[PDB]
Amino acid sequence: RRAAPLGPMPNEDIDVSDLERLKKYRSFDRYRRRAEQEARKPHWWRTYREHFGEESGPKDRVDIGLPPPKVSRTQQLLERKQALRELRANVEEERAARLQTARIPLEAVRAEWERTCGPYHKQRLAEYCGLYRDLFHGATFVPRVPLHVAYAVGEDDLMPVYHGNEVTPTEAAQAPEVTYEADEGSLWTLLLTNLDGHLLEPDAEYVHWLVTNIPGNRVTEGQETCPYLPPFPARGSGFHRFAFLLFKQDKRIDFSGDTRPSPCYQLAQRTFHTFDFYKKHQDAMTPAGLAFFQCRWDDSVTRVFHQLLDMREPVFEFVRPPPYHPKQKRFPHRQPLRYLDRYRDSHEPTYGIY
Amino acid sequence: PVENEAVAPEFTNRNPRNLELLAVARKERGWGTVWPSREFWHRLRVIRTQHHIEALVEHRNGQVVVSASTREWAIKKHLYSTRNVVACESVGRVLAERCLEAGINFMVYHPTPWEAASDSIKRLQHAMTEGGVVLREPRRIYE
Amino acid sequence: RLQYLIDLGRVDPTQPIDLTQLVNGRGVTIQPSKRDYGVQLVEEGADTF
Amino acid sequence: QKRQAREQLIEECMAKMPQMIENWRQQQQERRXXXXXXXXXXXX
Amino acid sequence: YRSKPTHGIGRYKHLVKAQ
Amino acid sequence: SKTILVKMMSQAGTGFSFNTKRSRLREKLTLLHYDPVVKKKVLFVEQK
Amino acid sequence: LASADWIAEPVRLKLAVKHKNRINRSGELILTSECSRYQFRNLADCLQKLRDMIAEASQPXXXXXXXXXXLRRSRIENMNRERLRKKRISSA
Amino acid sequence: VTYFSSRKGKRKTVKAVIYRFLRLHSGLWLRRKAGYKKKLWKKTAARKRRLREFVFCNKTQSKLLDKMTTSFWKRRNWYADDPYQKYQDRTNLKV
Amino acid sequence: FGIKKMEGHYVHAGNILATQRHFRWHPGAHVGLGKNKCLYALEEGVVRYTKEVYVPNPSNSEAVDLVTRLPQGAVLYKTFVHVVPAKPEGTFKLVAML
RNA sequence: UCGGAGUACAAAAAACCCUCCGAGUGAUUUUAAUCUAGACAAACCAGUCAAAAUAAUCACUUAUUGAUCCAAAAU
Ligand SMILES: [Mg+2]
Ligand SMILES: [Mg+2]
Ligand SMILES: [Mg+2]
Ligand SMILES: [Mg+2]
Ligand SMILES: [Mg+2]
Repeated sequence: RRAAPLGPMPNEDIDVSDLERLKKYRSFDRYRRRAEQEARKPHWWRTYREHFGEESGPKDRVDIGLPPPKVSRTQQLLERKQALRELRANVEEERAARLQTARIPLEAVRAEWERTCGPYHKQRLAEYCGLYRDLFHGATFVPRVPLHVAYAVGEDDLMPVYHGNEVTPTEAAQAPEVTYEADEGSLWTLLLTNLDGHLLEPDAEYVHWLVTNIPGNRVTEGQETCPYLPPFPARGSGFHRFAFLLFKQDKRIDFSGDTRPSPCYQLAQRTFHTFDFYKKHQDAMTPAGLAFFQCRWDDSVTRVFHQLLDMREPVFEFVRPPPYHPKQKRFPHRQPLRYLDRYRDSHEPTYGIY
Repeated sequence: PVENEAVAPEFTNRNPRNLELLAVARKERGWGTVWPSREFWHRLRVIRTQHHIEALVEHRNGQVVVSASTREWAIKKHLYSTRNVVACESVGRVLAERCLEAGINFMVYHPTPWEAASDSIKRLQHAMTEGGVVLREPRRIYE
Repeated sequence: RLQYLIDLGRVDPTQPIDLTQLVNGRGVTIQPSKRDYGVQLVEEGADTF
Repeated sequence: QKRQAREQLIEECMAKMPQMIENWRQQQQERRXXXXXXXXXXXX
Repeated sequence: YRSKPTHGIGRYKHLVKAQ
Repeated sequence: SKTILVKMMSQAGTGFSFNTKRSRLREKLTLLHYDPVVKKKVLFVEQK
Repeated sequence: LASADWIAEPVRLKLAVKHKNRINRSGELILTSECSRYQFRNLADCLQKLRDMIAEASQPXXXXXXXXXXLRRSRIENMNRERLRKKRISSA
Repeated sequence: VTYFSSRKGKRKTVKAVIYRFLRLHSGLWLRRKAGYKKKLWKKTAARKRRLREFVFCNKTQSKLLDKMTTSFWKRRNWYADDPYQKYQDRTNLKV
Repeated sequence: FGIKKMEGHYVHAGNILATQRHFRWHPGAHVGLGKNKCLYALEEGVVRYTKEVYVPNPSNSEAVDLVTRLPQGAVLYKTFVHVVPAKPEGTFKLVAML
């Protein structure tokens, strides 16, 4: 009983008649490539992708963006072309190349990456750690604006927040320094959200520090709704993730329901859903910049719960399911003696009536 | 007591990056008919075109995490002759700093026998070594 | 079992206790012919005692 | 006495580990090059 | 597997003739 | 040709391995093997 | 820990050092044993974890040897967050 | 089997059962795995493991064995030091 | 020889999926290979079968040379077995509140 | 007695004084370890895989082999 192929059958296209006249890949490599090409299309038969959770596959992106920066095509193409003509033309450069000594001014690279497709790397990095899942839930924004966060670790020291990097609450005890650039017609609201680590409510998060109505680059001038509360992970569960977000507001918004007490160390007082808070102010607030860090329990955190929240310190563990053993048999056949100790309740001789 | 004092027994850690850092997570053991070993959390994927060197960092979801490409105007404009050994080293350091920026210290590299011997890749590997990035992903915990 | 036997006053703690007494309370059974060299002690009621 | 005799057997024969292993490694390494130079002298 | 729409997926040797 | 059985002796103690040697003797018998008592890699020598 | 006289002050303060994880907000040092169904062996277990802690802390000769097998990740992530911590601008 | 002795009228036991088996009190019969002293060098380490084991006998074998065995080997036993005393009872068996 | 487990069968770690004389089914994701060319479960879960691309190890010559002579449009495919892991890796529990 | 193909066309199994091929071992070096989840197979006996835990290849590769007892050996 033969069936009929549904759509294309993979190799059918090439002619078996006259194999000698067909070109080959003599290279393991070429093959590898063409192979992975075929690994990336939607085949009509059960495939790895299908079962292994490509995570929803195609998604129609709900996009709340800062609309794309508008520049002209042919202009930049020409300018670039010329810059290259200049560069290559240089003989000093080619001498530097043949003899294999050259270096790249990594800082300038940081600047230009920051300038062109860097905001996209940001995007897919946030998408990597699931920022969109837990915050805006359906949606994708592009970090048009660079957001630079940091902590002074000493008089001379600064530990910055890149997206994704790991930071200690030793450095998270103090308010962060923030740099981004705009003129002042600007109205801003910047948010620090703790995506996971909420004790009672799996679907909810903690806002440590939240600012509102920030003119231009002015940091302290912004009216703070939520004063700064240091990151407080749990001893057991390692590596919470903390997010710095930037919204552009058009008209100054004032919300007293969002406003919190000034000391505010009580944990029920910070209970938060970026979803709902943004549903509120959506028409005014447009998502802009992104930088976030990974943080796990550290000693200083012990000071928090005792000193700050009048709380006991939760400690957690990691529990892997007890191993699977088959229904015990009355007569284990052909089994190692130690089979018996598999089903052992606990280890102790138990003399029932003796 | 305190109204905040409630915790609940079992904690939800929703962040995917977690376990892979804790090393407790699942790798993909397997294949071993085929190549390369798809066992890893993170992999170094270097694609050398006749024109441009593109070195990537991969997740087994097939999604590339952090990438350094020569077609990117940033490196393209700073130095000369895209195909050169100089350029492979370049893209290497770039991806290295970009790695610590991402924060990932660990990815595995599987060169090809004839590739592993070549220079461009030797000094690629040095760019990553001196970047502070480790190849050879740390082993699993209770694998 | 020992706590039991003192509790129901089979073997009384007052006078000394050796094997013989444990026997007479029918609390234990020894078959010497079967290579039984006596009674031995275990910890089962440790906290009970 | 049996215990101390065995343990002294172990001290004595552990002190002699590196010498024996390096001797036979150098020896077999001499035999491989002796057979490679005998085959390269017999093929010419 | 003969009865499937996919039978012959792995089939190759018509592709390289080394005889 | 033939198949010989030889008893290989450890350096340290009474630990023994037991294995076959070829009658033509292409590679004569000395090994680097596992000894149980001191938990070590040693040279096992060919014996009877 | 602070109210216990039967250990000297060097021993009393050095126990708050290594064991600071199990200590409580009220100053109490908590020791736990599980295994034996008879609580006597659990008493002995705990009193022995105690004797151990006081023995090791009352040894100034304790060097606290650190294994590189479980901590290689911690050292390497320490240094790799140290290259970025290394950026120097005076802040606040 | 001798179901009735000559002189005692009793039921005799086979000795060659006893020399090679062991009865727990649960009824599980325990045995060596055959050929474990046999041609070692010729065998893979894996096999060697599988042989050096002690193993259990299926119901058929057990019943059979019981028939060739009198009461006296079915009695309860407390040996000092007994390696196997740990094993004699059944735990958690739900049938 | 033959295929011991089927699509959609639930498995535990170590159960054998298939056994073969020549490679017919290759191990896919989460399926460990024995030296007798057996396929067994490395992780508890569901068994999935799938046809996928064949990209041989360069250490294997014959394989390599099979790749070498192929026409430039076409790719080799083989059948695989995998396990979709069911039980999560682990869980976080509250041990003590100090 | 053991193994490959057909007989047995697609999971398994399957006889014949059925059809055809083989085995009673070579060749090496890299001496291929302890300990244990879960399995295959199976009347029994034997046979096979094998994660975590501690420190063998090539010859179609599949076959290269015998249980108790009894003897000789030492650990
Ligand atoms: Mg009795
Ligand atoms: Mg012989
Ligand atoms: Mg057939
Ligand atoms: Mg079966
Ligand atoms: Mg292993």
